[PDB]
Amino acid sequence: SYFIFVLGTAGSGKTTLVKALQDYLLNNELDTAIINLDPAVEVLPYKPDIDAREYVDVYDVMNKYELGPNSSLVISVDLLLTKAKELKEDLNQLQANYVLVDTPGQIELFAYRDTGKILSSFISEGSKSVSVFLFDSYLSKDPKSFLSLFLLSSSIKFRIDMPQISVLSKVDLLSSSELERMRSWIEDGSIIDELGSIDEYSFELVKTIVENLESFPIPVSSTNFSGLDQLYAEVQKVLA
Amino acid sequence: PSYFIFVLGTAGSGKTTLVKALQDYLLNNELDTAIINLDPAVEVLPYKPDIDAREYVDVYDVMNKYELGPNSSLVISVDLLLTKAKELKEDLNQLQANYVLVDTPGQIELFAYRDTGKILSSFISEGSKSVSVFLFDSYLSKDPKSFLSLFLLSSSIKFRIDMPQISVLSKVDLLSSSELERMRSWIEDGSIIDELGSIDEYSFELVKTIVENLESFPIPVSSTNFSGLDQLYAEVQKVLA
Ligand SMILES: Nc1nc2c(ncn2[C@@H]2O[C@H](COP(=O)(O)OP(=O)(O)O)[C@@H](O)[C@H]2O)c(=O)[nH]1
Ligand SMILES: Nc1nc2c(ncn2[C@@H]2O[C@H](COP(=O)(O)OP(=O)(O)O)[C@@H](O)[C@H]2O)c(=O)[nH]1
Ligand SMILES: [Mg+2]
Ligand SMILES: [Mg+2]
Repeated sequence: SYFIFVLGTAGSGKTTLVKALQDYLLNNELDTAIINLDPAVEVLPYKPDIDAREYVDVYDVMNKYELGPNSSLVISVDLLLTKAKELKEDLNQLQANYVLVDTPGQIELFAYRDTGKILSSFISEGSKSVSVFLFDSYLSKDPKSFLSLFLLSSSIKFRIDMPQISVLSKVDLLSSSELERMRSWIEDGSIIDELGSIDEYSFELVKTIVENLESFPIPVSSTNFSGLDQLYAEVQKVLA
Repeated sequence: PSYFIFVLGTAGSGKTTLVKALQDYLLNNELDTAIINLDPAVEVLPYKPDIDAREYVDVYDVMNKYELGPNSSLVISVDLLLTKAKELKEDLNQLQANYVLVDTPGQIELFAYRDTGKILSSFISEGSKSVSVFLFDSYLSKDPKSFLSLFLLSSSIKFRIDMPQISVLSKVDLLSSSELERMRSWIEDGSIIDELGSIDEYSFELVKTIVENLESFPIPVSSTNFSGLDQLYAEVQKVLA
């Protein structure tokens, strides 16, 4: 069994990539299941084999405790730890070599809460796991926001202790010219010239990123169905 | 002379409680401070806000008007504050205070990594100096790897919210004196390198850059013990000068 964890900011394309990656993998004759760990997602574009909404009803939490949407979201994600026993039980009943794991919409509720570390380590126990972090192309158009995503993706890795592949998601929102500037920003280091006013600390952080980064984030577009061959190949290399 | 203090941090790291404690410290020193709450989904507030986002955007109205769930409604509700920005500054100018405490939404992601955050933060503090305060949750900081993840997160937020940022170690009453001293030596002396296990070269070079270039340890503050607020305000003043 192989576990692929899809991470990223809200609306960065996690859920859509899970459906698009599943279609690519099933088209290439690999049986993949999907676990949805978002107990508050309204509409899913795929058929999840395990649905967190079947374990924790965020609407039940709202009125049982008389809390608002924000508190209920935090409480609902935390309740997944109490339902982890059933989660791993339903894992063994699925027989697939690859398992895609869709995470809650807000990565903060997953990575920076103990539920994230425990659940991800508990369900991938005895299996190989890899995480995929989505760089929102819309956020990456600005060089400072682009660099903030690199620091964010590095932060998540320190919380979720598993290898992480970087993906530039929703890349169809970019022109060929926009990608070339973003590519040269990191591959050459020209983002230094277009960085505005920085403190020495943050400037030293950017220096470390550009000079020590091994590869650019994989440009993927779930709607154009592009980059999934590169993403799958990078997943394979990590899993070896 | 109006000063805006934006309080940031992970969910449950103590932003709202610190806003009350900071207001209490400033009022004890006879400094007229107002509070803006920008969280449209908070149930109970421990302070009395001069501007409340819940009076401009009703998150429950958004839920059934749009027929969406809590997650989507939260995102839309935070975004709707931009439609109410005209009214927002109108009620702000009615305040004459030297310090304006800004309480942000519970999830820092909904604020920092959404375009609403910078626009709101830049719009209401127009014509004034602003400083940001990022809360390091002490409970998360007990683990050396999670501690470092907070340093990378706080640095990421600074690249999104373009204003000076003061780092605070919040909820420090959850730590023993020994735990706090170990966390200080972890970063100030670099001994955290030894307590990192085996990590990739990229992450290791990032840790090195943090330890060797960090200017100061985060200010240990405890809102429940009402400690460290003298250090925070002094650092706020030094930045605002
Ligand atoms: N252009 C483009 N839009 C996308 C892509 N993937 C997702 N989206 C859109 O982005 C919005 C949010 O995506 P979603 O899958 O919900 O991201 P999530 O919240 O992280 O799970 C949806 O309305 C999608 O239509 C993509 O590859 N390209
Ligand atoms: N022990 C301790 N608990 C705190 C402190 N500040 C806040 N809390 C608790 O942390 C929880 C979340 O605090 P809150 O201010 O709402 O966090 P926020 O989401 O960032 O606004 C609350 O239950 C508080 O009681 C503190 O200084 N010490
Ligand atoms: Mg989703
Ligand atoms: Mg709060």
